[PDB]
Amino acid sequence: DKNELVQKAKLAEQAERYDDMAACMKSVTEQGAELSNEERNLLSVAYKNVVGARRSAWRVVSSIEQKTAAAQQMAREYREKIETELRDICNDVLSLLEKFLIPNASQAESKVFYLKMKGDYYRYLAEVAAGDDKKGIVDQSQQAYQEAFEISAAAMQPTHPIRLGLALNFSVFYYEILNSPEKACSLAKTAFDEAIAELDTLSEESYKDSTLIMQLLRDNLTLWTGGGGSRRGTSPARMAGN
Amino acid sequence: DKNELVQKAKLAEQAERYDDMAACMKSVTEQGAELSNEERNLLSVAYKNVVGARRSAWRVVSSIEQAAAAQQMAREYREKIETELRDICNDVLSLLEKFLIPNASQAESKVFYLKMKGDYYRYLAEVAAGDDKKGIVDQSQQAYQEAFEISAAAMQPTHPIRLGLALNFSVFYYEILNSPEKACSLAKTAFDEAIAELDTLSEESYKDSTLIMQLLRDNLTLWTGGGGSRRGTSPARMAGN
Repeated sequence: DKNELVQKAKLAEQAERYDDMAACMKSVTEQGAELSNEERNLLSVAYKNVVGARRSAWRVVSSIEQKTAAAQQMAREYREKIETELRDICNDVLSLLEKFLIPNASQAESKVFYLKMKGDYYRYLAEVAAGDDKKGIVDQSQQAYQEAFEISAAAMQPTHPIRLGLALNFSVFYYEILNSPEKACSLAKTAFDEAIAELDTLSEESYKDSTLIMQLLRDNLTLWTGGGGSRRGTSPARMAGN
Repeated sequence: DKNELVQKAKLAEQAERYDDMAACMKSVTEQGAELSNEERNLLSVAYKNVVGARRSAWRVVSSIEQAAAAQQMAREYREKIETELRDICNDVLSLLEKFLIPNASQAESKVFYLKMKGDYYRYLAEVAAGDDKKGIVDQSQQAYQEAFEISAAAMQPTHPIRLGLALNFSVFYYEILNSPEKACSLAKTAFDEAIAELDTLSEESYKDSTLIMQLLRDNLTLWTGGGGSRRGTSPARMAGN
């Protein structure tokens, strides 16, 4: 039952049992009905955490590998184990998006959300890919983001958390996947300035959500222009509402 | 190979892959050789994190658990978490009974493992409710008492293991036995006996000891003075690398 799986997913989120949360939301998605905003946020949070554990572990192990021979081999083989899990996680999400979520999305908002998610999961694949395979992955990420960006540019107000979150993540893709920092800065700054210029369209209910992401844009711009900071930000999993 | 497993465990720790770390250290223990201090720390860290994820989730789900369908889902989720928690504790306790306690050739390692036995039965006592609770609590207390007597006879009051034992035994009295006076007494004595010999320590020994002495002091403050925060129990890595 759908309502039950959603309730179990919420409970799992509170317990920080993100594998359980992801299993619940994958089952919900596979029933083939369109997700509510709340259910999208549950799916997004679940997979962000499940993939994030591997992304974190990957950066640590990759760094250790580079720091150093038999030690270097162990670090390599452990990295590869983590990579296999990471690819499997990304493939699950991408399949859900291709098979169910994107083709059945009856609203532009949800379609943008999912096209952005497709860009994100291909981008996480691009973080670890090499050789002929990487080119294909990078092109998939870019195509998904570009389609999301065009739909959002005509459907959504500049203050819309999804539009902001997409701008943030697409900017990061330019910066670190394409190694295009000027383009990354231009995209982020444009999105920030358009939101400022159309603050009249930012509902009171959306203020907290939208301004959080405006802050992430600013902080990435501070980092990228030499004003300091920690690791660049990407979008929260829960961009708008509950 | 033991050296390889240990190197994999250290890598896992860096990655925060605690299931991997615990699998490595379980395999090491099962080869039947005594652990080094470093290996004990790896074992202890691995299982602290593996069980800890369940202890936190259990407290959240229990709290939420205070409509029929909703109540049942919460209960059944709690029970699933409890089953994982018991399975984790049973693995640890089995390793302790089969390999670590009977092979421990020094007082420090013997106390470390008897404390760990007390700890994992204590984690069982946090969730147990029925005929088996009495059994579980008695096992925790007996393991702690034996650790306490050995460490009182054989180890210096500044020893991070002796201090960590005092901390955890104090918490056992406070929250498992509902004996705050005794919990207080135990912690305060351990703190005071360590204060008297702090001048004797190296810089690195001072750091380790004072970290646990701070946890003792914080629990004493919390318990006598009041406060909302969660009491401290011992770090998994008490002394050294």
